[PDB]
Amino acid sequence: RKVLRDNIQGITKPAIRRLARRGGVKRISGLIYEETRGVLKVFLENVIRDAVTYTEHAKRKTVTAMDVVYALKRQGRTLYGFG
Amino acid sequence: RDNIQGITKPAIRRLARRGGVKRISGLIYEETRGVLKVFLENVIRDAVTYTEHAKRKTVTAMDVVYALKRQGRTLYGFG
Amino acid sequence: KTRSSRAGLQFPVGRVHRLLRKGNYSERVGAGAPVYLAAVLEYLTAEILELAGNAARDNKKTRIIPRHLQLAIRNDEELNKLLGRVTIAQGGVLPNIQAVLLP
Amino acid sequence: AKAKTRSSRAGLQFPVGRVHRLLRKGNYSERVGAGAPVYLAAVLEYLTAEILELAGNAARDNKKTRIIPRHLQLAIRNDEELNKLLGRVTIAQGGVLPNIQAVLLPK
Amino acid sequence: FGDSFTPYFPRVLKQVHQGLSLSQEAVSVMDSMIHDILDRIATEAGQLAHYTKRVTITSRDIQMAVRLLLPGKMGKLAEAQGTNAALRTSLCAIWQ
Amino acid sequence: GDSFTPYFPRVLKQVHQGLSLSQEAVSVMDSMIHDILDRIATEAGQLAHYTKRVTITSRDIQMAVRLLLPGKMGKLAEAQGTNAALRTSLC
Amino acid sequence: HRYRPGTVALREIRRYQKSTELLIRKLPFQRLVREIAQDFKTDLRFQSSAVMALQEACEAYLVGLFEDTNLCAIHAKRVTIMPKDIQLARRIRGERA
Amino acid sequence: PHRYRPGTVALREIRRYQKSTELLIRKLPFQRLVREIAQDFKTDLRFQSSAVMALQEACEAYLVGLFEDTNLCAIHAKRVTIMPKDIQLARRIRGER
DNA sequence: TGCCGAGGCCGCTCAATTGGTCGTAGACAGCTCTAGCACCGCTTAAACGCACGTACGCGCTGTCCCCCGCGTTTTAACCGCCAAGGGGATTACTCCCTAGTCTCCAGGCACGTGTCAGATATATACATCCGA
DNA sequence: TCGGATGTATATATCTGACACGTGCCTGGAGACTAGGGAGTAATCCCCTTGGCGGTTAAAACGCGGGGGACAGCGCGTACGTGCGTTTAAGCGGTGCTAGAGCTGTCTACGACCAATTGAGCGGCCTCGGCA
Repeated sequence: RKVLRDNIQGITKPAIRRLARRGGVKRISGLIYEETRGVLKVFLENVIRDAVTYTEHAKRKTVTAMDVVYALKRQGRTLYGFG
Repeated sequence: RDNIQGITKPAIRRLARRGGVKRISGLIYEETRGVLKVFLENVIRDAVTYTEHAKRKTVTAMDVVYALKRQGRTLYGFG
Repeated sequence: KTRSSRAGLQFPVGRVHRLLRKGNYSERVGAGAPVYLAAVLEYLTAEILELAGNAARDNKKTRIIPRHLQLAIRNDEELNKLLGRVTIAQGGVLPNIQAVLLP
Repeated sequence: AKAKTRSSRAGLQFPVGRVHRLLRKGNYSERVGAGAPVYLAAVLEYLTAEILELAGNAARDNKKTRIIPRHLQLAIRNDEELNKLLGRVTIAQGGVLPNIQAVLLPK
Repeated sequence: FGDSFTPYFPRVLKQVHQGLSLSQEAVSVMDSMIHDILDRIATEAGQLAHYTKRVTITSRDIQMAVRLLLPGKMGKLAEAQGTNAALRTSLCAIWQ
Repeated sequence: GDSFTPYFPRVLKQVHQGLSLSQEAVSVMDSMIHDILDRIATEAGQLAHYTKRVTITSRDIQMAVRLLLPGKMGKLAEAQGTNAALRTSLC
Repeated sequence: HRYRPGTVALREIRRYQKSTELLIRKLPFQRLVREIAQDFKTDLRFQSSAVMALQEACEAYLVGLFEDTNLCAIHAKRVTIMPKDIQLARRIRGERA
Repeated sequence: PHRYRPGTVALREIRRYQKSTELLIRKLPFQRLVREIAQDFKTDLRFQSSAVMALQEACEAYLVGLFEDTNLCAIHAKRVTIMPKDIQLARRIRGER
């Protein structure tokens, strides 16, 4: 149907570099990339797990912005601009 | 006043030992005194606000636990 | 006359009254409690909007955007401690560089 | 009549009526469901059994037969799930887990 | 629709600025933030009233919850705002 | 007041029969049970509020506890709760 | 030409500290979200607003963790972040015990 | 004329104070401190002994947590002697300054 | 230099406002007796100073290696547009659930009742650490 | 350094004190009933979202030099652990007062529910100057 494989590479090296520049750091070691990919992976794991549980409780096959904003609010990292 | 000096050097030394450190710098004493005074100030403010709302003059342990819980770090063994 | 007008305020006290009575924060609400709550909300809005309007007009722009709200929040210790874990959409950065980074 | 208890019907050891009263008292909503206090009692008893089993191990291995908060914090810190649930709690009479950074050890 | 504060965010600028205007994006952010602060202060007032064993959530409950949330500087200012608002409501009655 | 203190010895006896709680271990255990129950309850409450319902059902508690706990202990709690639910359903 | 290493680096720090457009390409992040999601419940669906919110939140979390690990690496008198820095900054924040 | 090698006594007292559980700050000084720091918030107050004990326990836990964190910090910079900069870094990463 | 957001216009309808009812939350008064407070003195555990050695924090220096910046090449993100049908959101209605009430009864509670494991202090042998 | 000194878990007799146990009881938990509405179920409709396809191009990949910076070594001088002697004030246990927590009552304004009214800002226009 919609089988998927290896999207973690979507967060490319220059994207991580631009994110770090936004963070305000000059140099970057080569080993930073894969581990920050893993960090993003586990963060998204927790966030979207809470979100999808919220959805399932509502008996909705789709995820809405309210779902993820509630998940993030519970995560101790609230969000604005969406309801 | 100097009542902050009640938290003496060997006291916080043993405290850091329980924390798991081997060496201490002399200025750590003053720095820890400062941060501890800040933490007190905050928790005591919240507790005294709770009490003032309850229209009381003492400070029940229950309102202290309320203040700690609301501050982020809860506390057990006191109900 | 309306209570909101009777209070000399700008927020509709009926709205916050309905919110409280719907927010199930208690079984019953007080008489003046919604008035006081509208007052504190109006004051907070006035303060944050002052800060945002300043942080926007100094940028030579006449349209407050969430970037300006981020500037206003991250430049006030009180609002920060109140809204530290907030991540506004189309915002979320404060311009600052550490000392040891510059040559 | 016939005097049968809901907790007894559930084969549990927690008072389901008590947690029902707690729920209705905490005004968490306007009305509570039938099976909701039953499920809550079940999950609470499971949590209690688990943490008490862990503390009992962490005490009996310590050659003592009396659970004190020290053993409770042993059991809490010695589990990742309990940590993720109770890592933001400071048990009375403390008893931080004993650990030492390997770099501090001598030659 | 929604029954929110958005019809009032612009009409307060005239008391704080002159020419600036809200963007259609930022107004929603401000509205959501105001709803969030409203909820965060109301739950604190309710928890306080429950702690004092009372069930009514009256003015004094909010007056204490606001200083419990907001620290000294802005807290006392908001408190004074609420107090003078209560005064203006009291002095304005059927007799005016 | 009403709490769980007279129950901890009961549940303990079925897992570590050769043991005994202290006079404060029961207190800290009771406070812990109280606050985690309050946490689960308020989670289920502000969860049922989202779906515009006003009640709190066993399904709400199930979703809340799965949303509040990670995989292993979460699923084990779900199993325990479902077993209790069906047991009550039997009688 | 070839600028001395460091000059161009500072430019892309002060520049991105003003604009706020997303730094991660939309489609790859959206596909990654779909991937990490499908394991929990199969063949889900997402409102574009929802995945945009995911991207915003993740960007904020990453930039926060990165400025924190930058502080870390500075404290070690270095100017190059390293995996140990990330690990320390995460342990102090309290998500890895 | 025997004398222990420098450092060993520190390890031994670490093992001790980590195995033990009792408080570490003298009661009356901490109580006097709570008194003098409370009277300015509201004058002429009273304190249940259990309440000041709870303050003591909470403060001990907070300090020991901050200390193990700052120890990790100071280790990260190849040192073994915690310095105030370590405290500032730990507090900033924990997010209260 | 261009066209869309917003000032100014006018008509509507439903949420705010008034008046009123009545059940009750609690404000207030009063009494009790509990725990906190201030103090009294005694013992000594612990804090304080000091001297001393030495472990290491730091600063410097040299090396070697590995990110940056740039140029070129590839690629897939993106944007527009078109389908399309899945389910999000909506209204209507019934029914099955809960709140609340009254009655009834046993689980937990408070009481006294024994009762044996748990902390104390002294002596034992061991783990460890540091000196050739 | 291996052996000797020192801190430490180990064995053994004590009492005592928190804890297992039988006895009334009562009050909260359970049973049964009813009345009313929250929501469970079901059409439906149309919003959007998922699929796809073409260009087109900004962005990612790859490579290459080269310089800055990470890192190992060392030395050196200082700040801190260690230990012993000294002061002090914490903690010990009584002891006495009393302000205030806490429990009871009760009377009153106070706040939810509700019938009736209206104008305020909400829907949709008309039109003008600034944000892009």
